[PDB]
Amino acid sequence: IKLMKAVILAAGVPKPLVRVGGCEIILRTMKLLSPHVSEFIIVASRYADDIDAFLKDKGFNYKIVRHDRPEKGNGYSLLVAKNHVEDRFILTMGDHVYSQQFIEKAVRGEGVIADREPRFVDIGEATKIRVEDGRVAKIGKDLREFDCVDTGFFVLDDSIFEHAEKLRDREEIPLSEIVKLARLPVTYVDGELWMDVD
Amino acid sequence: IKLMKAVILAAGGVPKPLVRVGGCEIILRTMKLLSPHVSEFIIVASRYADDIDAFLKDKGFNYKIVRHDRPEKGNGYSLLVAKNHVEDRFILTMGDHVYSQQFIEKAVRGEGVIADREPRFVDIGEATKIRVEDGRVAKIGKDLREFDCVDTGFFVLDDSIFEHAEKLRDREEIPLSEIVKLARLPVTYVDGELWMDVDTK
Repeated sequence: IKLMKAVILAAGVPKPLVRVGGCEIILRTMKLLSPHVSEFIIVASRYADDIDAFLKDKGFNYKIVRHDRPEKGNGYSLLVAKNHVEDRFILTMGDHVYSQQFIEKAVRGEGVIADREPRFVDIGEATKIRVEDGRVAKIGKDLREFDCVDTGFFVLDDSIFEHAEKLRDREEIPLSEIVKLARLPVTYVDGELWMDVD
Repeated sequence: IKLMKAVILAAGGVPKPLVRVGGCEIILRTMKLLSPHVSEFIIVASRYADDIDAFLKDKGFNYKIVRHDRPEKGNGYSLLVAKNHVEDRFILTMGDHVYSQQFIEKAVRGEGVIADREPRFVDIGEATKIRVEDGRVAKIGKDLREFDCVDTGFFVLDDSIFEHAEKLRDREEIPLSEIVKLARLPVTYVDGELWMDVDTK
């Protein structure tokens, strides 16, 4: 799997700086992604200065991209990262914890990384996915019919911005809405250790 | 392993026991996993006692909130405050720690401090470490230079713990690790299972 940029959504103590097992959430993700990543694009808002200060002495090649609309959602944060990426790129959440085993499989994937065997997360509370012909048909926390769970990890193409731009003029831009509109391919990474902190 | 009471230390924005990890509050995950082994939960709380009580009311568990107004005294004081709510062998756990079912199943069958010789998730450098001598705690702390295992924050205690905890009552801060050391607690190994602490500093 060739080197690519990794976009970390850290906008809207900040959640990326919460320590899980003695290590900040964002630091765990960056350490695990670093052998596969040329540059980290960290999209942040109010805590951009706090994250930048934390990361300064860490030894990673990173850029903080700031916006002023945390209320516009994760889909808006992806649109703000458009000019900082080209071709295939990793997209992840700054509030999710992933194991090395999860990361090693996920970086080799395409589209949304989905879990058919969630071992840690509560299925009822999780963002669910209904798959049709290896692509996202339905996505949401309240799906009644579903086959897998959204892990908040993605391997995206520049073609994602074509779908995200269609929602550019809306009040809230949910990332799940872009995923559905793009009919994103699904890659299964089953039963590996991953969890969200909220 | 016979039914016993479980003491959850939840004293000293959003309180740590109410932080959601994988869509479930930390304290709720621990209680759900402990519930088949536990007769009553004794939750030691301070500032957020009302918030925890209100959260737990509709959950279906048999629990009692034990309050104190000294969170600055530490976890060692929180355990001393639980003395009159327990008799004989009881479980002691932290409200900021996440444990798996596999961890809990082995941990409830243990004695003294549950320690991990193979930590798979937690950062060893940041963890509370333990140096063991003849199956008992010889040294304990976050800055040990010589150690063989990591403190999981899970314990199976006897009423004899209060005899050691009482010795430190007129102290400014009562660290739980200091009581553990003074008691020369036996160690039970639960290796490489899923467990982690949630903190900020």
